[PDB]
Amino acid sequence: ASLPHPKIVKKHTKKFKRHHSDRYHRVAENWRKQKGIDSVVRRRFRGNISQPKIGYGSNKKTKFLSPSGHKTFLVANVKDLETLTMHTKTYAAEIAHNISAKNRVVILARAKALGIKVTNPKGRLAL
Amino acid sequence: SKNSINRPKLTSNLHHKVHSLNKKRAQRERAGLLKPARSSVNSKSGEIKSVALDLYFQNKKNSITTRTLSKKRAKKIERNLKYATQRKLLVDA
Amino acid sequence: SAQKAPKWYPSEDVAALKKTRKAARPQKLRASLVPGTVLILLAGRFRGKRVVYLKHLEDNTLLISGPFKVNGVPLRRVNARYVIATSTKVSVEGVNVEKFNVEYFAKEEIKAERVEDQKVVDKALIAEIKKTPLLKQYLSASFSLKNGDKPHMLKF
Amino acid sequence: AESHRLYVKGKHLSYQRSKRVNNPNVSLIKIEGVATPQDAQFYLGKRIAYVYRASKEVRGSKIRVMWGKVTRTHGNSGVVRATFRNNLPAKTFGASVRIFLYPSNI
Amino acid sequence: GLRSLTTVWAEHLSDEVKRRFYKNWYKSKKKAFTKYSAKYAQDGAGIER
Amino acid sequence: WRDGRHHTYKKAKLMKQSKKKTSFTRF
Amino acid sequence: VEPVVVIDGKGHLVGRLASVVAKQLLNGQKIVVVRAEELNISGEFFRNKLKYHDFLRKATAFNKTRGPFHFRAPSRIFYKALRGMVSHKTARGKAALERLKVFEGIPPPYDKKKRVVVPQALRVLRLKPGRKYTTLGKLSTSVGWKYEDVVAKLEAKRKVSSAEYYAKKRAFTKKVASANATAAESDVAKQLAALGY
RNA sequence: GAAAUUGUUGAAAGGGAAGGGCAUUUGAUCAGA
RNA sequence: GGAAUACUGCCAGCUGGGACUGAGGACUGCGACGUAAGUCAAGGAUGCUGGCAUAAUGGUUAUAUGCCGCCCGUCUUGAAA
RNA sequence: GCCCUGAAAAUGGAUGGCGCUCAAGCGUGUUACCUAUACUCUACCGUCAGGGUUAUGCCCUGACGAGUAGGCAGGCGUGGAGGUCAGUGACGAAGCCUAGACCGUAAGGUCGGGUCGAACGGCCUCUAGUGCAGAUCUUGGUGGUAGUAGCAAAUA
RNA sequence: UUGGCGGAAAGGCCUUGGGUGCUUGCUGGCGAAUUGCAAUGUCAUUUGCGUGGGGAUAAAUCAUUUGUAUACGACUUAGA
Repeated sequence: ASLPHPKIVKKHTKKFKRHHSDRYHRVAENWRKQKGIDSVVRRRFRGNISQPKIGYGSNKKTKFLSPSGHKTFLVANVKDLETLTMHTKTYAAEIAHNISAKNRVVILARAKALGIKVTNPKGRLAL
Repeated sequence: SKNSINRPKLTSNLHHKVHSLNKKRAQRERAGLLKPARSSVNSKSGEIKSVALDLYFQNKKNSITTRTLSKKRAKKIERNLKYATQRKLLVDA
Repeated sequence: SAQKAPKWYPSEDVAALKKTRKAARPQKLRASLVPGTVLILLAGRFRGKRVVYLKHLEDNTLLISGPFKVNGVPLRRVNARYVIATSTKVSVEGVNVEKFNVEYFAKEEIKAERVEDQKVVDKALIAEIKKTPLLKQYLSASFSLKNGDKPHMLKF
Repeated sequence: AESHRLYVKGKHLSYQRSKRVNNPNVSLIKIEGVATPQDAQFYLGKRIAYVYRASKEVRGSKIRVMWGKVTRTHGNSGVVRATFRNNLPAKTFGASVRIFLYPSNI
Repeated sequence: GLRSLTTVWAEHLSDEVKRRFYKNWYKSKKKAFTKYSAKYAQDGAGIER
Repeated sequence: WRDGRHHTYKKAKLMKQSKKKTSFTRF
Repeated sequence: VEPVVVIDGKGHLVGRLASVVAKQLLNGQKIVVVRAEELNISGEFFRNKLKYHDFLRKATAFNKTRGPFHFRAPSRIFYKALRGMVSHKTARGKAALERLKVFEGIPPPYDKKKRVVVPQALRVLRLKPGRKYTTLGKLSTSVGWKYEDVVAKLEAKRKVSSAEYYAKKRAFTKKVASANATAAESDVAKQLAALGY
């Protein structure tokens, strides 16, 4: 279906959580750097959470690729779909959340006609 | 374990717990409360999961739950299903 | 528009592979493996059963017969790295292993060709097995590790 | 007849570890009757299986398996290092393990 | 320490000791030592053993 | 044995002990 | 190389036996120690009694009921020496110690079974002669163990029964060896001799 | 019609804290092809 | 008087087992073996085969187990205090 | 040279603990072995430099990566404004819940399901009352303490 | 099935007889196959419901009472 690509490896599947986001409800899981000078997490003591850094970066050849081997492209209409007439083995359509079911069937039909992969079918279409 | 050093304590407790849990799992399986395999005909893998539509089709096929349907949503489902079958008939013809 | 567009697009032309310098070269089997050698199987349906060695095949495998008559093992393909080679040996003279190749075993009940070939080879095999005392019973028996057996010390 | 054993019995002792640190990716195995690295050099490369029982039956068996390989020796007393496809759970320190005779070089 | 390995009782006993064994005497059927008295049969093999 | 009920009661106690592994002398 | 190993504590040294046993339990071997009353320690009686008194004066002050519990029996002394080696505050150490059983004397079912020793823990092999040693029954009776007179009375019976057993087994063995010697010189035996049996 | 907080139901853990990091077992649940 | 062996060092000597990795993606270059033809272990792995095709691998989640892990911020030479 | 003494108090106590006596102690020598974010090899991320090429891009090669005060650069996000997508939308806008999925080192973004019932987004730019865990912070709300303290002066 | 021993946590040990099978101590005759070149390749109590074995018929607690007891629980007694 998609193009052959190198085998995808991520170097960090686990999420980067903020310190004490488990301890307090007011502290959310969104990452925030600890600026404290007395901070063991900033000082990188043994037995502490990992911090994000560029060493964890993904390979450029496999970046922005889902396991199918496609880069996701958001679509709201058949005109945005027909942008990917050529690029069927590299890109995959994802219908936007705000779209309705009477237009989703149109988009899916045109995607079938053009030979495009749609990432989120069966959306508002169980009937 | 000091008053009885030649008697196992923790190994017995863990034997008890594993048998405990195995029986409960087997009974939760017999009662059909756990979901079936991926390839079984009654399975829902890849489809959308919504208790509202599940209840709708169950009450169309027509002991205590938190699952209701919101008659609002029931009317909406009937509306959208009329639209769906209209489109299917237009394919019909 | 929800997602505008990329100005760059990778070409979908998938490029051929470079000329790989990795040629197939024939296998070099260990010294212990020589036809007519008694073998011990370590896996499969017939794990622990003693058989004989007949031929080396094009796909790196070995052809073996039990004989079927004594231990119930048919003509079979076996990997050489799942096998122990005993110092015991039989003289192979007259058995027609020339027929058997890799295409003989392609599968796509039992075939009359198979039972025919098996009988006509294991008559000639039993004829030479009868010379040594107890080898029929040895091949009929199975192999097992007892308490106090250490394979690094055991001569096979 | 009475015995159908085509493996050697061993014990899962520990992970590769320092004083206060452990590497779960590598395990240490003690083989029965093996006292030296000169003897463990035989068992290097061999296949390893930890066999356990579950209550569930998944593919026609309540018996589940963890496969691995022997990689190298460890010390002077005949203990070996081993690597598995999936690391062992550390509830198995002091559990029996099967070391098969294949892949054989004999 | 010291362990008791057997206790032997008599053939007939009084309502007093039966009351001691009981905790609601006025409702019970008072079935305390019936089978032991039966074990006191012809030769008392168990008693003598 | 004492032959009346001690036999059954003691074998049942020992087997409960050996299944729960709660025995002082036996493992 | 066995499911369970019975060890006669007679003639052994407490700490070395504790070390080997602990490292065996943590490897998963089930072990049962007997005759702890005949166990030995290096050094004269006086020294080790002084040491046990040093241990015995230690106790939580505001409540003695929650302090170090000073067990007097040889089995418990050995258990202490062993538990101090094992990380008994972990589930692993608990499971290890639950593979062990320590007994004063040889009670059933282990009286009808084989016992072994540990040569890298024996007094006669590890110690140099001309060196005072201490025995654990004497020490425990000094520090308040009130059962050494029953264990001797029972071992004196066990030994008699075992002597009867041995006297029977030894005549049976004589019969067997004589029959084997008569069977010898046969060609089957010559072949077996050639092949090493 | 959010959170703190609370109740019922269901699953799990619990020998003087809990939570966290690495690694896997066990149970439940899940997507892709 | 005649040798051998130990020790040290060398071989662009021979041979075997085990572990991790397989980057790159038409050709081009140094080379080697070959009468040529061409072949090759020479500017990054190819070939043969089986099983499954699904919750099996894998992820997420509640736990357990081995090891580790002191509550954050500010202030100050420096504190868990 | 080793050993004993060669003074030191008062909760029970520490060669780290167990314990060790031709040692598991002292001195010395010979080997083997364990083991770090250190050294070597490989891959990947980023920066820097050097080259090549009709494109603040593409390709080749190599060396490097600690960090407080602090400095520089590239980016994510919020309210409103100009343009554009002849954008999205009552076959359901925004918002909220979500053991479900995905993409980024991350900031964050996207999808599915449920609830809801009317407006809201991507991109090129502009602008600012623009991003919180703290401040014995402000306002509002809620808990454990807790069915607890207690509801005992003035005769009934 | 006979008889004896064994109380440390005996719970096991030995023995008599007759049945019942097997015996690789020795020599023969048939079958194995396709689990496809390996996949641990699974082999060692009953509670629960068919089973019909299928008959026998105890206590404690609350309430009440006592006071040798007692903050309340508890304890101690009595009551067909």
